[PDB]
Amino acid sequence: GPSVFLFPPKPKDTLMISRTPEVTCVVVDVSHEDPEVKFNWYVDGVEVHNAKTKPREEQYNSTYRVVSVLTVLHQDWLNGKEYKCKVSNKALPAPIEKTISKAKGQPREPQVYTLPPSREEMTKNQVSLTCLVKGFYPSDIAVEWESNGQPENNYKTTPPVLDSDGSFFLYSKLTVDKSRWQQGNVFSCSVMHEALHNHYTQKSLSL
Amino acid sequence: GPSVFLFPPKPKDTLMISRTPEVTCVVVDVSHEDPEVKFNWYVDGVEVHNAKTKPREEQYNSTYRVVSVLTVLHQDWLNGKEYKCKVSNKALPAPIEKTISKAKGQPREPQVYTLPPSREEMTKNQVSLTCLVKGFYPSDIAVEWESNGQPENNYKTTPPVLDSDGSFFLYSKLTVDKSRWQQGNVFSCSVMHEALHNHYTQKSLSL
Amino acid sequence: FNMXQQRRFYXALH
Amino acid sequence: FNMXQQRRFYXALH
Ligand SMILES: *[C@@H]1O[C@H](CO)[C@@H](O[C@@H]2O[C@H](CO)[C@@H](O[C@@H]3O[C@H](CO[C@H]4O[C@H](CO)[C@@H](O)[C@H](O)[C@@H]4O[C@@H]4O[C@H](CO)[C@@H](O[C@@H]5O[C@H](CO)[C@H](O)[C@H](O)[C@H]5O)[C@H](O)[C@H]4NC(C)=O)[C@@H](O)[C@H](O[C@H]4O[C@H](CO)[C@@H](O)[C@H](O)[C@@H]4O)[C@@H]3O)[C@H](O)[C@H]2NC(C)=O)[C@H](O)[C@H]1NC(C)=O
Ligand SMILES: *[C@@H]1O[C@H](CO)[C@@H](O[C@@H]2O[C@H](CO)[C@@H](O[C@@H]3O[C@H](CO[C@H]4O[C@H](CO)[C@@H](O)[C@H](O)[C@@H]4O[C@@H]4O[C@H](CO)[C@@H](O[C@@H]5O[C@H](CO)[C@H](O)[C@H](O)[C@H]5O)[C@H](O)[C@H]4NC(C)=O)[C@@H](O)[C@H](O[C@H]4O[C@H](CO)[C@@H](O)[C@H](O)[C@@H]4O)[C@@H]3O)[C@H](O)[C@H]2NC(C)=O)[C@H](O)[C@H]1NC(C)=O
Repeated sequence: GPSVFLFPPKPKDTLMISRTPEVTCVVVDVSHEDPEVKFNWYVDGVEVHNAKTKPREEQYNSTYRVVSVLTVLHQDWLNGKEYKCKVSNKALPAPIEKTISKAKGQPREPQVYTLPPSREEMTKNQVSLTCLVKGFYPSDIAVEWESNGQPENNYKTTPPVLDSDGSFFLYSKLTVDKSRWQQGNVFSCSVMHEALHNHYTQKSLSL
Repeated sequence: GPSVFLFPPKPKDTLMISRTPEVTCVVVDVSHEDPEVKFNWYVDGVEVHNAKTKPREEQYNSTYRVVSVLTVLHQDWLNGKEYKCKVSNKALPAPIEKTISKAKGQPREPQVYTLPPSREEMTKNQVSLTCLVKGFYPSDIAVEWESNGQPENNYKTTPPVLDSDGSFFLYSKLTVDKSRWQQGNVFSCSVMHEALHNHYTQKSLSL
Repeated sequence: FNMXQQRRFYXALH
Repeated sequence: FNMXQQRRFYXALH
C-alpha cells in the first residue's frame, strides 16, 4: 500500500513573523492503477480546511507521489499544538494517520561565539569564518550570515550534535575570499531559536 | 524473516597498525522458535574461516539478535577488497547475503586548523577549544585530542558535512576548565585519514 | 527582515 | 601509540 510521511515546518519559519510556516504530508508508493488520494487535516483534534493539495506526480520507479501542504500559525506551533494528516486511497485497507508537534523538553538559550580564521589558513585564497553555537535545547535552530546589510550565501552548517549535558551544539562555516577578510569587512553570524529574546541574536566577526 | 545488517570497521582501526579492524554482521528479528543461525564469510569471493560468532541474545521485544565478527587486514580494507556475510536460518526462504568495502572516490588530504576560545566565552568556568578539519575525501575520518602525552576525553565531534566542492569538513570541540587554558597548557588535535602521510597529523593549540 | 515587527510578535506571542 | 611502527606500516602498505 502507500506510505505516509509527515514533516514539520523549517525552524526559521516558525520563529520569524516575516515567514510562513507549513506542515507537509507526503504520500509515496501510490500505484498507477489507483492514484486517487484524499487528505484530511486536524489541529488538536479539530478539523481544518485550509490545506492545499498538489497534483499527483509520477516517479522514475513507476509509482506516484502526492503532497499536501498546511499553513500554520507561528504561535500555535511554538505553543505545542498537534497537527494530524489522514490519507485515504483504495489500495489501503484503512486510512493512514500521522501526527506531529514541536519537540518537547525544557528550552535552553544558545550561546553564540565567532572565531576568526587560523593564521595557517592564510596561505589559501579563501578562508573560513566560524560560528560556534552551544548549550541550546531543543535542537530546532537556524543559522545565517550577513555582511554590510546583505546575506552571505557561501556557508555550510553542521547538524546539531548532542553535548555531554544533553544540550546541543553546532558549528557554521562561512567561506570568504581572503581579500575581504584582510580589507577589514565586517561579517555577522545570526542565530534563530525559541529560547532567545526576539527568537534572534547576531554576533559580529572582523579583523 | 530475519534481517541482516553489515557494518564496516571504525576508520581509526583501519588506518592505525596498533589497532585491529573488524567487519560486523548483525542478524535481527530472529524468532524464539527458530533461533539457530549460521554465518559464512568471503573476501573477494574467497571463503575465509577466521570469524568469531557471538552467542544469541534475547531482546526486550521477544526476538533474538545474533552477531558475527570478522577480523580484517588494514591493507586489504584500505586497498579496496570486498567483504561478504551470508546468513542462514530456517524462517528464511533462502540465505541472505550482504557485501561491503571501503568508500570509493579520489582521496583528498584534510587540512587541519586549531581555533582558540572566544574572548566572550571567558565569562564561563569551562571553555571550548576548536579543531576545524576541511577538504577531505572520503568521509571516513577519526579525530582525538591530547595534552602532555595523554588523551583528553571531554570532546565531541560533528559528523562529516558535505562542502560545496563535494569534499567534506567537520569540527571537533574540546571542553576544558578555563584554568588549564589560562595556565598555558598545550593541547593538540590529532586527525587520522587515508590521504595523510602516515595516516596521521597533529596540530597544537595553546595560549 | 523587519526587526520592529519581529519584536512586536515575540512581545505578543501569548 | 608507537609512531615508528605506524611509519613503517604506512611505508610498507603495498
Ligand atoms: C519509489 O520512489 C519513491 C519516490 O522517489 C520512493 O519514496 C521514498 O520512500 C522512502 C522509503 O519509504 C522514503 O524514506 C523516508 O524518508 C524520510 C525523510 O525524507 C526526507 O528526506 C529525504 C532526503 O534525505 C527526501 O528524499 C524526502 O523528500 C524528504 O525530504 C523533505 O520533504 C519535506 C516535504 O516537502 C520538506 O519539508 C517541507 O519543505 C518545504 C519547502 O521545501 C517547506 O519548508 C515546508 O515547511 C516543510 O514542511 C523537507 O525540507 C525535505 N527534506 C529534505 C529534502 O531533506 C525519513 O524520515 C523516513 O524515515 C522512516 O524510516 C526510518 C528508517 O528506519 C525510520 O528511522 C523513521 O522513524 C521513519 O519511520 C524514510 O526514510 C523517502 O522519503 C521516499 N521519497 C520521497 C518522499 O520522495 C519509494 O520508496 C520508491 N518505491 C520503492 C523503493 O518501492
Ligand atoms: C526488535 O528489536 C530489535 C533489536 O532491538 C530490532 O532490531 C533493529 O531493527 C532496525 C530496523 O530493522 C535496525 O535498523 C537499522 O539500523 C542501522 C544502523 O544500526 C546501527 O546504529 C544504531 C543506532 O543508531 C544501533 O542500534 C545499531 O546497533 C547499529 O549500531 C552499530 O553496530 C555495529 C556492529 O556492532 C558497530 O560497528 C562495530 O563496532 C565494534 C565495537 O563496538 C567494532 O568497532 C567493529 O569494528 C564495528 O564493525 C557500530 O559501531 C554500531 N553503531 C552505533 C552504535 O551507532 C541502519 O544502518 C539501517 O538502515 C537501513 O534502513 C534504512 C532506512 O530506510 C536505509 O536508509 C538503509 O540503507 C538501510 O537499509 C537500519 O535503520 C536496528 O539496527 C536493529 N537493532 C539492532 C541491530 O540492534 C527489531 O527491528 C525489533 N523488531 C521489530 C520492530 O519488529
